[PDB]
Amino acid sequence: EFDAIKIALASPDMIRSWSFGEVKKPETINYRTFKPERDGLFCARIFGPVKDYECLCGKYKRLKHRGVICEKCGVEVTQTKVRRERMGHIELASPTAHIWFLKSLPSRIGLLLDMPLRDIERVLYFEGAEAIQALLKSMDLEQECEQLREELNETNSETKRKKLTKRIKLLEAFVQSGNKPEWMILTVLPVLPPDLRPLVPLDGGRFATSDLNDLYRRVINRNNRLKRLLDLAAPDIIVRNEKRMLQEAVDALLDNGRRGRAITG
Amino acid sequence: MVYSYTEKKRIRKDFGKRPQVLDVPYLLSIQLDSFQKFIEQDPEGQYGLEAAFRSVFPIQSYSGNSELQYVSYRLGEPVFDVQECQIRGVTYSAPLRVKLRLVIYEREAPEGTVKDIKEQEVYMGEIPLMTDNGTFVINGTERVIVSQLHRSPGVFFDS
Amino acid sequence: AVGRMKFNRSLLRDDIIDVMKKLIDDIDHLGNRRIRSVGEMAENQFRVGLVRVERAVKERLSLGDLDTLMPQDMINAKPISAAVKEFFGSSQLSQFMDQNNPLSEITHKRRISALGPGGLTRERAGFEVRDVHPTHYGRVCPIETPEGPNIGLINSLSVYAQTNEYGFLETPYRKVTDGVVTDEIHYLSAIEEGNYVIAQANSNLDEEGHFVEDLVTCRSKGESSLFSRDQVDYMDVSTQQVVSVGASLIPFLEHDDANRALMGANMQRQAVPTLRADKPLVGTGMERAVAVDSGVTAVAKRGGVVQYVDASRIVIKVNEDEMYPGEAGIDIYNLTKYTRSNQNTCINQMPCVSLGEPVERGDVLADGPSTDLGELALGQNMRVAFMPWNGYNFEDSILVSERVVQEDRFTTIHIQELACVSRDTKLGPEEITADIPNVGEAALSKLDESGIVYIGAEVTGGDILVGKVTPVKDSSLRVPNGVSGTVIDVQVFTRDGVEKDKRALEIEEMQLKQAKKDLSEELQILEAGLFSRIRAQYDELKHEFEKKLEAKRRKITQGDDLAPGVLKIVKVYLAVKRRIQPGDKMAGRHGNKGVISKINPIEDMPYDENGTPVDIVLNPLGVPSRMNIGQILETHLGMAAKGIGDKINAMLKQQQEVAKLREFIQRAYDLGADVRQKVDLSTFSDEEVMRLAENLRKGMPIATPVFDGAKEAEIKELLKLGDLPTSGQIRLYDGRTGEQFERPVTVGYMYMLKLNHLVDDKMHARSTGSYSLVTQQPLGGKAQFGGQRFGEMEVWALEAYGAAYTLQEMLTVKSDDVNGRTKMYKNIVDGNHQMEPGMPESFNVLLKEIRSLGINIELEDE
Amino acid sequence: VTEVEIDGVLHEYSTKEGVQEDILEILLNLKGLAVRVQGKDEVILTLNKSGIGPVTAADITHDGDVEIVKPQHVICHLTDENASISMRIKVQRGRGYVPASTRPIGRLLVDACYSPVERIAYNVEAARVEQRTDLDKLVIEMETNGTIDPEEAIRRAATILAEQLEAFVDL
DNA sequence: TCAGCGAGA
RNA sequence: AUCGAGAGG
DNA sequence: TCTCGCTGACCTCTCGAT
Ligand SMILES: [N]C1=NC(=O)[N-]2=C([N]1)N([C]1O[C]([C]OP([O])(=O)OP([O])(=O)OP([O])([O])=O)[C]([O])[C]1[O])[C]=[C]2
Ligand SMILES: [Zn+2]
Repeated sequence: EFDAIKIALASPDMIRSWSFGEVKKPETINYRTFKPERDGLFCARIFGPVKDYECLCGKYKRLKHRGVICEKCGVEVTQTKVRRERMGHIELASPTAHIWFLKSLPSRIGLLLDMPLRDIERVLYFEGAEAIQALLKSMDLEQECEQLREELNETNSETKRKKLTKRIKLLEAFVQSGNKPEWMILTVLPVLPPDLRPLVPLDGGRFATSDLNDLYRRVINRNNRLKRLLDLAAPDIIVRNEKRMLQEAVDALLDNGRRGRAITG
Repeated sequence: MVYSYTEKKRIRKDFGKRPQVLDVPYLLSIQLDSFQKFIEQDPEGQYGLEAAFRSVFPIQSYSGNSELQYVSYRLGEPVFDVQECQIRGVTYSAPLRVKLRLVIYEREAPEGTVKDIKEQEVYMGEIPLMTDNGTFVINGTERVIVSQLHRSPGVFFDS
Repeated sequence: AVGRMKFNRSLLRDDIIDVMKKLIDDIDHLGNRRIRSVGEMAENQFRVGLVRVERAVKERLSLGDLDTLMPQDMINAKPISAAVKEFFGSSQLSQFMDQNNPLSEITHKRRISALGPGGLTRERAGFEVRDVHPTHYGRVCPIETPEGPNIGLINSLSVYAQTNEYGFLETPYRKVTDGVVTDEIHYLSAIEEGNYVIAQANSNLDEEGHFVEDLVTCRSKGESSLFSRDQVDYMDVSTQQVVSVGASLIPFLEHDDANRALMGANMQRQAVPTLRADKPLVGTGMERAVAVDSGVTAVAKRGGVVQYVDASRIVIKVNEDEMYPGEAGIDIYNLTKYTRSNQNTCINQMPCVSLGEPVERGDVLADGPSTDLGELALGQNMRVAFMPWNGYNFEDSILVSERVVQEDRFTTIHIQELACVSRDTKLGPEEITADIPNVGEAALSKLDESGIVYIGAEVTGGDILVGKVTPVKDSSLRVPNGVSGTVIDVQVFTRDGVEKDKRALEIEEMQLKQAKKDLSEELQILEAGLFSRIRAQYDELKHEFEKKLEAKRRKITQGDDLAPGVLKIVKVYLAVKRRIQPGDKMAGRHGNKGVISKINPIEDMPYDENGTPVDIVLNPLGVPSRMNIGQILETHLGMAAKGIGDKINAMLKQQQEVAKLREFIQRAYDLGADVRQKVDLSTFSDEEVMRLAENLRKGMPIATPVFDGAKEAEIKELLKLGDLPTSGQIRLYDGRTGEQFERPVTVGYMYMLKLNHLVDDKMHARSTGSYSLVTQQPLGGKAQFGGQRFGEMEVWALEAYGAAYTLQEMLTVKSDDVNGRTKMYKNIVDGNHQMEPGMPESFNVLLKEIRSLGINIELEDE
Repeated sequence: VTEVEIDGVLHEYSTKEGVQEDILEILLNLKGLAVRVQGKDEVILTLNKSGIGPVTAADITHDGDVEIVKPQHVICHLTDENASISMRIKVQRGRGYVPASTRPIGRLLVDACYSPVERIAYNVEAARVEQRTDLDKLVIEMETNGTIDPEEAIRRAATILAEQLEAFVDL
């Protein structure tokens, strides 16, 4: 049926569209219970029921009960094959920078601007990341593209002409592709469906823990700490250090080891 | 040319030409020597559990004048021998019995003598024992810990 | 301390300054690397546990207390126990032992690894570390290394190699003073031997010890050059000083290339012990040392006269000089009987002594696996004919006579352990009783009243060994599939506090009563001598005996430390015999290997003029393509040895006076250009000579030390003494036609080994089964019953063929198309097969993973 | 020998007290047993012995039909006087190698090497009949276990050959 | 490890 | 499932 | 023009510990 594979940047509205539930605050399914924790990384409300065509309360038990939500259960009747499909998101307290665009071989985060990789890294490391988002939003593609085109037309050197035409090509790509700038800064972070990260049971009580689950849990821990320190006024230094920790956490989640030491459990 | 009763039953015809001046040593002598150095009593703190104890035995508070010491250590008889350790699926280990000592000095009076000395014997974990064949029995499975070839400590100059 | 010594020696001796001064002004060399054994690593782990305990003690005692601080509450044994348990069981160097044969255990225990914690990495390592170094001579075997990524990094200790106090490998050398070799031995490390010039072992010497040649080949400073007698400082102690234990077992090693010697040394370790251990006709003389030092053979601790002999146990009456004053004078050697191995093989000890036979210290009393009268016996001597036979030994293949299968020369016992574990569950859904729901009457009767199968019963696939039902679906332990065998042993484990069912009590008490009877008999055997001596403190002896019996009973009845959550564990041991079939890997000691392709009838095999057929037919084209001439030389020498044995057997068949046998055996032992061995039969008694001739009737064993083996002339002389052609080739006749083969064919006895690569363990075939969760793909193992990976290169092959539909069905219909798989199975079963491929689930997984990265990827309809 | 039943033995992979040889070795030694039966194919032999000393093929109870050609070779050994051995041996008649794997508790199946012929060698030499020198003589050399008569072996082989050839003789 | 690669200085 | 240690091709 | 990160380097089986 499909004829092409279209790839583009995802808007925060696009990420919220994918997600079925806006909750990721807890960490693990349970310490001793097979039932998924409510609003956790694994949850029946968000990602779907572990049980196949069943309700725990049992008010409606029939084939017609499919698609009907029990008041006590509050969970869909669908299978786990949709639990592989359902997605969630984490509402970040503060915007954060995507590690791919900031730390690529060409820094397209720095390529739209004029600052080098070191300057952007220093700005986003102090935290910070909202400053880069504001700089990207304040930039105008049309006016900057016209100025760069004029400068390339009145060019005296080959290297300067190459840099100007690279910048103009990037601006034209942003204009034509339909992806706005400042989307390199992520404010809504989607979470993978639960079945794609096994957390496989063992014969004993202990389960082998997938690395993605641990990384997500640590990122959510940092996000909750930032939410608390924003709800209650805190000194600027502590909040900045905590925001740096959150940025490092999301960077290790998206691509571990790109900048600094990788997270070791 | 056969003196042992086992070899006298059937003597192998030897075509070797070079006289043998040094007999082949014990094939597992390395494991036996290593674990014997590790286990056996060392009068000096050079090798083994003795040298291990002289490292972090003096654990105490900072300038508290009350330090924790010991006099010696002893390894007990294993509860089970190798065969029934393999049968039961349990580690073949010997309990470690260590006699520790504690000294109490006068508060803010370093010149004064030690107030009291308290010595007592304490059980400290299970140390697995190696059989006569140079192997270990861990959780009912017979195991071998091989030697490691690592760079000698010191200074070297390489490009 | 070794580090401080090395730091002082390197700088010829503020410490940081001296390094910079010499820097302004080869790591693989042995002097730069030292050996760390199990003792030092265990000490380091103890140090880690002890510093953790010290930190805990400091934290606890920072509060401070007057008379309330004691050694007990400060320390805790949990961290030390955890650290030592992790080291013994989870460390990289703590490895599951290779228990295929005594040689495998010896090699594993003498193994040296450059990897491990605080060491190199196989992928990061380069060619410099993996290559042989002039310091490897005598310390590390250059021949025996793994063939995979671990080449050069995993190494085996040499025969004569030691370690000094500082941990550096050293080798023995014969001190040379004033041009004459002196028997005194000095162990030299690499840096120490580099200064000196060392003569070679292959240096002729006179009676007084002087070098025969005016100029003697030597080495110095890592290079070998000719030297005069005066400059020589040291000499090699033996010709086996360089090779390891495994490599020294190869006869005629100097006639093979190092590649095939490596292959033979490795393949000697996968050899599976057979029903009867058969000594190697051609050997080196290291078999006895390997067998004794492996520990698989019972060795008399004290010399005495054998008092009791049995399959299960041996009793030695210690001599008067060897008894302790308090010792009764009885040594009991219980023998291992049909126990499982790490590699699922069998461990068996069979007595090699008779009642009343005198025994001295160090004598072998029982023969372990792959051992024959104290000699390592990894395989069977086989009569080999090097000739093509209708392409059944076409490409390195092997053709085997049916007489080999009939005589069970290569039949092996393999023991499989199966465990049934009952776990604690609320409401009691799981059952362990004999009565199970929906169980056949025959299957129920197969198990005992306790729910466990009887010892000695024959079990085939799909038969329950232990009865269990859980909710209640039958959770009974059963053999998985295909595997068949007999129940040789059953073990039931219960905790001290775990509730014991009466039927389970019956089984466990039967086992405990058998163990207690064995222990009581063993104790009474030793107590009988003391009681008889008392007849010539009876109450005290009786009290001591009763106390020992009570202690043994308590130890037997002591509950096992079961893991939490499980009540009882029942272990069932199954033993089956594997007979050779087409598909089984066979190999020798010279790097040659092959797979049996056909079991040929006895009459069809080529036969000699006397009518004796050959057992093995090997392609001669595999000999000159490779560089393993040692196999041909061993074949000729084995033919000569079997000829000598045949002459001895012929003189035994018709009654011959002992004088003739003594004369012939003395002539056979005296043969050789110049041999150090001097076997004198005049010393032996008539019964000793008769026993020796009985042992030699199947072939006289031959010892050929590596780099010192038998010359070709000696092999020809041995062939002459046995009335055999000196060329080693005889006229063979085709079994199917009776027509003589147009050319002479070399025929002899080569020591063949059966490797742990049986075809039944490797044959696998899957139709459909379990699929993975993250990707709906078939599993990836034979144990998991998974399909075969269709890698990218195979997709390239199908693309090159242009097989679009085959590739499409393998990508979708055979995997990742759940609806496609479900419809395809029905289509195939119904007989009208049509597929509708869809989107693989792995592509959807990829899309979800990419979307979770913040990138929007979608499926554009048009 | 096809089946062996020992009173105190449950399976092959075990040992019996007072016997130096394992049960598997005893089964191999019983496989290496040569007997002749004239009455019927199936016959049961019982072996009983007590006290120290090797157990040979003479120790099987005497049967008129069954003739043990070699009563000298040992089956097992008894080490102490108190021990005793009691086994029932089953002997059948057949041809070729029939493995035990191919088609109760305590009976031990044994691989049957039925064929009594160990080695065959034949040589052709010149023979002088009348004044003709073109004729030759065939000298067949046999090695057996003693179970079969060489002349009877020749007669049986020739009869088998003729029975096979009669198919080619007919159309 | 050990290369090779372009892009900042 | 993952990791470590091996082994075969 | 030259450092300076970033990139790259077939299939199968067995074992145990998490
Ligand atoms: N990708 C890949 N990486 C590897 O490391 N190895 C592979 N394949 N093989 C495969 O196996 C054939 C040689 O094995 P071998 O033992 O039969 O050696 P050989 O010379 O051909 O014959 P022989 O052993 O008798 O001397 C070779 O082509 C290949 O397909 C072996 C190692
Ligand atoms: Zn309901």
